[PDB]
Amino acid sequence: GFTDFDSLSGTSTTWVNELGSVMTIDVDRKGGVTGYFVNNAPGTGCRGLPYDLSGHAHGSTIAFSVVWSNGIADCRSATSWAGYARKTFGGGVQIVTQWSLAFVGKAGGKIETGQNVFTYQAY
Amino acid sequence: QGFTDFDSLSGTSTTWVNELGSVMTIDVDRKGGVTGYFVNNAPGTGCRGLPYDLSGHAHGSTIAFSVVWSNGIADCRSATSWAGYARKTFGGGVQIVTQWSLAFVGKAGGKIETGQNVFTYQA
Repeated sequence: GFTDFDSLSGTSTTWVNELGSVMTIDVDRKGGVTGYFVNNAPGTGCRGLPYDLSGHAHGSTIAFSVVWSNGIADCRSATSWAGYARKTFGGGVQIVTQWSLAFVGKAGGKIETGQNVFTYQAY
Repeated sequence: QGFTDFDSLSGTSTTWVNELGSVMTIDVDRKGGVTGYFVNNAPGTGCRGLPYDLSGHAHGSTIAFSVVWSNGIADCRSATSWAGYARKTFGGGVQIVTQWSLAFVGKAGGKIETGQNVFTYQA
């Protein structure tokens, strides 16, 4: 059924990345993305709490952002993802993303990049 | 006191310009939700000179935001996400030191490019 992100308009979906961190997103009729990110990555801060997520999806690309502060736990960090839709020959749907990370540690501000692959959960 | 944190910007629109001459004007909600617009000026790029919606999240000294390059006027079939930290400047100014990813989908499907931008606050 999935053609591109225009297929998510009006839907509520859960996605998991390769370290078992979970994004639950509502995509509105115009491709506006709202929802929650839960960090489960071992040896990271701010685990197991929902963090507000916001972004936008259009055609075959998507981008979304979290700041790691929610009034419960603050990890002095922010993450954003930019990505594209990938159809597996298995049948399923993935978002291939590159994340950008900014944080303030003991040596002040730092920026990092890496990959995350999100797999649609058919709940 | 100059810049203290992003939260304190809630209620005042702020304009920022990066080293490519791209400009964004952002509005911060009470929870640190970020909305506003981005005008791209990057040499060689499409979707230059008109506003694109931006969304994101900010708290303390970190921010993450993204833009999908489609505004009902020109669609570049791409999305950029930034994450950055606040750097205070001699004389009471502030910059956002960012890492970015651009996801674009052409004939070969999706590809990712990355780089750095530094945004300067213009009072």
